[PDB]
Amino acid sequence: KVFGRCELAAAMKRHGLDNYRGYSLGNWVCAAKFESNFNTQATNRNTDGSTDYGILQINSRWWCNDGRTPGSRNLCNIPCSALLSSDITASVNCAKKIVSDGNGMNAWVAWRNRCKGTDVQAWIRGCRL
Ligand SMILES: [Cl-]
Ligand code: NA
Repeated sequence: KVFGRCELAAAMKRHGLDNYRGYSLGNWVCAAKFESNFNTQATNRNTDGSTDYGILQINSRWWCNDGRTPGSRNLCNIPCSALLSSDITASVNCAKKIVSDGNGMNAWVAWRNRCKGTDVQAWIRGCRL
């Protein structure tokens, strides 16, 4: 599923992301835009053999199992395919775990390089929230 900007905002708000660990809604929408272009089906393979999955590009090295990343962990306890679903519940739940692990949203490279320090509120502006 390819979300609209406001549609995803509303979805993330419903799932408890707005102000989660101090990060306003705009930060999550911004990260999703640059990580996956709002496409729940986005996959990208990394040099190390791991793959990033879904709307927030969560990595199979630590967070989910895809049966092809040797010596990896599954800290979200889910198959990585579950992060590609049109329902973002699994991705949200797992992202909450990642952002709590000490490094905040810095775990998302696109957030650090393209959202952090920017007017992220602009990503939810005009939405009925
Ligand atoms: Cl933080
Ligand atoms: Na894994």
